[PDB]
Amino acid sequence: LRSGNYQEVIQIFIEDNLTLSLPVQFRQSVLRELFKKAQQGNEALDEICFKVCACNTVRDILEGRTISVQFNQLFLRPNKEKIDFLLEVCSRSVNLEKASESLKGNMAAFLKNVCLGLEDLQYVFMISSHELFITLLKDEERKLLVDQMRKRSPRVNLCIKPVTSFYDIPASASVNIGQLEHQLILSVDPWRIRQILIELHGMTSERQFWTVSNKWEVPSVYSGVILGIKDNLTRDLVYILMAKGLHCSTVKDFSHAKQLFAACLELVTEFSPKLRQVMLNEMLLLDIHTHEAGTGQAGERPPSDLISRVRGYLEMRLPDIPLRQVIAEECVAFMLNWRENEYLTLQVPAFLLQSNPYVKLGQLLAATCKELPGPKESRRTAKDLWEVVVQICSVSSRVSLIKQRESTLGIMYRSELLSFIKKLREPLVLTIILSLFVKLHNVREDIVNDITAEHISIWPSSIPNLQSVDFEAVAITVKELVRYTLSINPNNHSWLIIQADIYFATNQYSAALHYYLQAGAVCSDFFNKAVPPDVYTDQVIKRMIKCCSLLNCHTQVAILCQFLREIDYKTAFKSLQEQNSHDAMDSYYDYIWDVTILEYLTYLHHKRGETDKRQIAIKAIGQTELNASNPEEVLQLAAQRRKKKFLQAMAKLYF
Amino acid sequence: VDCLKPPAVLSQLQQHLQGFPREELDNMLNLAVHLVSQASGAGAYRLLQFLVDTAMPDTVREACDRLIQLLLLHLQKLVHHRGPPPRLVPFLDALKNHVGELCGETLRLERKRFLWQHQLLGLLSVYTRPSCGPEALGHLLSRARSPEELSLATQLYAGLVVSLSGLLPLAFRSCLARVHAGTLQPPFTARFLRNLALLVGWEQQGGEGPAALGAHFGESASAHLSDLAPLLLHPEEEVAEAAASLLAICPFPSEALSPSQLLGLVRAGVHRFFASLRLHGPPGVASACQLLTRLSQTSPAGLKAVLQLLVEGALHRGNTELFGGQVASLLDTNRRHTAAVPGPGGIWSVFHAGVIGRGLKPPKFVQSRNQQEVIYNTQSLLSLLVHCCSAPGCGECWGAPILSPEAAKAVAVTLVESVCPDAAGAELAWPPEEHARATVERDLRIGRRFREQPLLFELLKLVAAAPPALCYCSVLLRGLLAALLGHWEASRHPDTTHSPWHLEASCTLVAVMAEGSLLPPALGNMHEVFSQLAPFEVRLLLLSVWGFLREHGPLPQKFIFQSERGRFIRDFSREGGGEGGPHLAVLHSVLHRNIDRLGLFSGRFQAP
Amino acid sequence: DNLLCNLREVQCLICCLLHQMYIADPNIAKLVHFQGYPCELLPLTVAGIPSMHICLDFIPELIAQPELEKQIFAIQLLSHLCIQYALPKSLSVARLAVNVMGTLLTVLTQAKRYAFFMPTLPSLVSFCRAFPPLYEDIMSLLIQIGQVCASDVATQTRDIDPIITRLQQIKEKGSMDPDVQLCHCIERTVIEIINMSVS
Amino acid sequence: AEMAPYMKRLSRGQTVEDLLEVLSDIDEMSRRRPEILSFFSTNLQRLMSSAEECCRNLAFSLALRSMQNSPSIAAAFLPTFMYCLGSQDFEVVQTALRNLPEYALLCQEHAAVLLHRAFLVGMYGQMDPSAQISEALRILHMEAVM
Repeated sequence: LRSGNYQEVIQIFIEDNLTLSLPVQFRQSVLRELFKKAQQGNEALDEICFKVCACNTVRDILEGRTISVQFNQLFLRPNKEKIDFLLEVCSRSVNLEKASESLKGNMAAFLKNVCLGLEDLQYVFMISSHELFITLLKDEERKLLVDQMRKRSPRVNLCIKPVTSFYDIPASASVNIGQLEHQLILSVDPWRIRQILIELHGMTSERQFWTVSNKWEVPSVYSGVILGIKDNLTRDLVYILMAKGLHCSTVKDFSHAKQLFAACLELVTEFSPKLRQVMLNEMLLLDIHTHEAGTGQAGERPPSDLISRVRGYLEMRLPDIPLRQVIAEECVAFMLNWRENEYLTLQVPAFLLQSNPYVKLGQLLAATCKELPGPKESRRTAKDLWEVVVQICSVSSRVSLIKQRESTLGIMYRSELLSFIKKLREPLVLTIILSLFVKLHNVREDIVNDITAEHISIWPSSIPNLQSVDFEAVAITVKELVRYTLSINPNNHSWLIIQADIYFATNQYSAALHYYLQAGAVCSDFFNKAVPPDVYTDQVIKRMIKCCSLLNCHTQVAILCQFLREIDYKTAFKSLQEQNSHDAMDSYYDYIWDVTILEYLTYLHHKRGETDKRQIAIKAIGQTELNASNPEEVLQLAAQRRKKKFLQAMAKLYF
Repeated sequence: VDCLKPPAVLSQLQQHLQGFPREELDNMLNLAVHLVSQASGAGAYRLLQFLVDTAMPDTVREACDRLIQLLLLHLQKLVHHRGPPPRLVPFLDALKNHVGELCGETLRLERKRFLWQHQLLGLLSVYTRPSCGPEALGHLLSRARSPEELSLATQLYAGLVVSLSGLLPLAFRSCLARVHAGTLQPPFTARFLRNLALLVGWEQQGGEGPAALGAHFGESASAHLSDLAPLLLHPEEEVAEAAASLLAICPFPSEALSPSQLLGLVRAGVHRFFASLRLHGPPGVASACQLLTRLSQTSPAGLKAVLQLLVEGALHRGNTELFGGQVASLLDTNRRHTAAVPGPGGIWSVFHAGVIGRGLKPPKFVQSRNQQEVIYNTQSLLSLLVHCCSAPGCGECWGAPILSPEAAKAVAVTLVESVCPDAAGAELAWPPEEHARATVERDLRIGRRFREQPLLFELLKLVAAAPPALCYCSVLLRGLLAALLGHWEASRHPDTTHSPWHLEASCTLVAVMAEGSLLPPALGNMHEVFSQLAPFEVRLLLLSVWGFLREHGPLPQKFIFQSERGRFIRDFSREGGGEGGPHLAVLHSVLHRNIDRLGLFSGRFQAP
Repeated sequence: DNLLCNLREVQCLICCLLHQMYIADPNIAKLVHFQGYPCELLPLTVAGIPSMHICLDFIPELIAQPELEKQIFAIQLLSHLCIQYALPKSLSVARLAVNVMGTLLTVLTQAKRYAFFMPTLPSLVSFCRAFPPLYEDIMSLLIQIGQVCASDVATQTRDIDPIITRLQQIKEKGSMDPDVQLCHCIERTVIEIINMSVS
Repeated sequence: AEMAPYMKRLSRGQTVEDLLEVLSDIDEMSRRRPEILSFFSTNLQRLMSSAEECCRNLAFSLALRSMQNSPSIAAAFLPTFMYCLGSQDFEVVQTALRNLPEYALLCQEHAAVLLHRAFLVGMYGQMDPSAQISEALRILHMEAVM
């Protein structure tokens, strides 16, 4: 080691594994110094560190001691060299002819357990083929082990080709036509679809095979223009490409949908500009879906060509082309999701704002989003968006906005508004929408329990024509909106707090506690850290206190009362007086660090003759950790660890 | 139905009357298929059954084959046409209720019948407006055993996806609803979970087949993780292991998991880990290990949750034994009252004044398991913890991944909480060694827990593998050192080997704090000579260790992150006394005093 | 067999004698039940000794004792008597027993809760069998005990963690935690109450 | 065929408005003709898990009406009812508890496991189903086992 002849150290260690002459602690110290040297520098020592670690591991195995942490660390990334060297050391150090059954069993078990620890299967087999492994293990147990490691990652072969009783038995023309229709239904490749339809129009006469499946559906806006094609084969081919591509897009089979739509676009370019533009719209919608389902939900930006195509579709104003409003919805959602606020708020033509309500809504959302640091125009845009939404969420003066869908006053229907937001995934936009709907939900009455939100201040505090607003529809809408947003990001603590607040206003306190604890768990890595005060404010803590009181978990109320900036003794003392507690009571006294609460508990149990619980409380007071005149850091740490333990107990209890 | 036995003898008569020309026979066949399609209302399943049995006089069987083919084609046209009112097919309306039996029949894998029954299942699923496709898929998944039978379900999905949508979420929801109710008994439950795991793994086995199918089994199963985690706790071990195999490979939802979902998954996972480690030993732990590794990788919250729950379960009263942890009365009394002597005055009094306590104490016999199985249970647990703690990830083939000091810090803080929750003196800075006389009860508790649970030392060296993390275990190290110092002060033997555990604990302690770079190499090697020393000498050496830690302190700010290897480094030379020369003087004097036995060990304590 | 043996004859003879002694002096019956005896003999003595209807008189006094064992014995004895003599006085004493159980559910600590409720929870099945009017009170008490014990389970780490099971079927039949054991006992007694009332 | 378009609307209903209106229509014609609810059973089964109070309550009422008319098909509702009791959505659990005694008397062979599940979710949850369990148990006992 002084001379750096590390290979000789490895050879001495391998030889010593047979004799056990060297001290174990000496070998461990040598390995530790080698690891220290490797960490300081000299990356060539990584080989040496592994080699001596493997030697020490083999020695410890033969001596019947635990495998080191460094061995498992080095076997996180197994290689050919590591495993073959380990097997070489094992074979050199075993000495089977001399070795006892004890050492043989130890080495056998060690190889068995190293085999279990290999994710890769080639390494398992190459250890299995080793002579030492075969000699030490019985063929039965070796076979069993390789069976287990093979079924760990079992390659499975499955038939993807659908069943087909496709045989000319008999060879009648009707049977041929029917099985061709079956093939057409099953087929998805446009070329084979064209072949099948060519053959079908071959042996038939004006059959109009677009009718072959009732499940082939096309939007009615396109049915008239498609069925107007003159040639029966071309009309049928266009209809089948339409239906199959739309269905594939529905079931997220986007590559096949792309093939079908590309074939249809190629076909209609010959003789139809209207169908060509329809095909262009369908390819644009399909491309949006591909991006949002593929490279989307990961943060990578879309290519500029798709953005330009979206803008081109938005700004085109051809009147003859039959247009589906869903494509415009998806385009506005695409722009909003990818933070194209500048285009929406500046570059949109005015006729699109006047005609399409979704584009107007997108412009409003983008404007109120980008203007948030600047309160001047943000306020104006907030009022505009508020007006638009309250018009959408109001009825014309019995009428219910949900039952009478058409009864709205806004630019479009409330259901349309909901379905548009369900296309939006951008966190800030959803935060804005949720803040607006929470503000709207709060002002129905002078309710004490008002739900909060991130941007509740920018909305106006007044409404013209209050009575027109159907607040039942507002409550339904905000519930769906909260559920959708949590389905987008379940770990958004603000939305979790909004959900908890909703559940609290509805007087279902178990769910409210569930979502409040979830919000706290998000911000603190399951309470391993302190929950931030901005999350667990005094108001949130008071709402959890009321949730616990209403569930008759009164000791939990007493514990939670300590979480406030100023500990609320009034509520704690009132709740501890209760005798219908539905929690563990005295099992929760370990989470009390305030000596005043424990003094009250002792007095209360003495007053009631509950001497056992009184002695538990007195023991709780008598902890030197809880002494009120201790240094403030010790008391803070005691409070913090009790906080963490109590909150994790509540987490386990409520979820 | 009444005409099922007559044909068995009347088939010859039927063929005899079937001498009509080919055109008339074909017209009769068309009329027959139309009639059976448009009329069969109640016993149509029995009709289909005996028809298939007669299809499998060879001419009768061939006629049955052609009729079945024509009927399949006619039903195909009947279901798929005109698109708009729906069309009524009484045959299929009769067959909907027999969907389970039909699924069972095609699952027997005959040479030619199963194809017809499968095609009929596809047609029936398309025909039914509340489509029985999800139900049929669920039946096939819950009943199939071999991949050949699972191919029936894949083929059915392939045939139905061209027309229907949403089959797999509905199938999984129905199957799981049946599972969580009393229905779908554990055989079929385990079959369903195994088949679903097979499909998910097949999908992740990214060949051309999954791409062609476009089923998204993993995506669909990812929606039902809350319905799958409780199955890990299922009493039937087949269900639990099938659930573990499915969850190990099932992708998590696209964005993330809610904290409730994450915690439920982690808790079920660690319970499954310990239960299957107890039951099957290390080989039955791979699925739970993989699931917990993925959960650790999901987010830092998931990492902290899985680490703390894993070690807390390991140190729990249950599962300690896995890791070498510790742990006619009046009639007879009347018999014993038979007076040996007549008594002082003919009246007998009992000899004793009473009984102390509740009589004799029970012996409290101890039990110890195999040491080899303890070693390899510890190996499985420690490999899982290393996988959870390791950074992602030829990249220096002879080297190893770096263990995350944040994961190791999580392990350290939960270790401290488990062992010494009452951390009043929890400063990382070490106090004067006189303070050890104030916290004697705490230190003895720590020492007793280290004695009872040998796993604690393994976890301590795991923590010490990541350098800055062992700083946070300072309270446990201090308490164990104080306990050992008290033991060596109170020791009356002249040799240290008479206290084998305390010698082993002192050696392991000095080795861990050297490996954690809380001690320099010189003071990190004294454990090699502990076994050759008297108790007061080893006590003096450990007091030198305490003095060094007073001077320098196990403070994580002393650790400098080295971006070259991505590891924290404690360089004692910059500390100004890193060699511990005042604390090395005691060690050198101890060597010199026992030079007769510690001469050859002088090389281990050289200055450079 | 448990019925056709010399042991059954001896039990009948002893029951006859004890019937005679209790008739001669009911204070002896009171003293014997304040001393208590193994609960395995409770159905035997209640069925075989007609004098035990007088035990309903001093059961309210026995319940008031500070010893936990005496209260446990009083509860079990009352359950067996209620199975035997279903009378309005029996119903009133059963109501008193359920009220006492609910009262000391909030007086006993965790260890005392385990010790008191493990033997006395099967007795609640008998009160349900004898008195359907007690269904509301007994189910409410069972819900309270189950919620308390679930909280206690959540307090500490557990080897089983019945909170996350949450959906088990009828788990028909070790050194486990007291809290998970008590949770399982609550589940089992609720199952027995339901099965009796549905079969 | 007469209620086939209604059922197609019911299956394809994504918004609360479409589902609510088709459910109200089906409610009307089932009050007129209870026998038709057999054609809707799967769809309304799926709708009892819906996270919308009006839709869920309407689906529950229609399912209970259908089972009242034809008690043989009550067992077909057991997995969805138990799923509703076992759902993570708390409002779904409360709705299922609200309708618990009626379904208990409609099933009566799986009422044991149904009430056991109700007690379990009331126990490890923080709700108090003692009233519903007690009423169901009382009426079922006095109807079935004395």
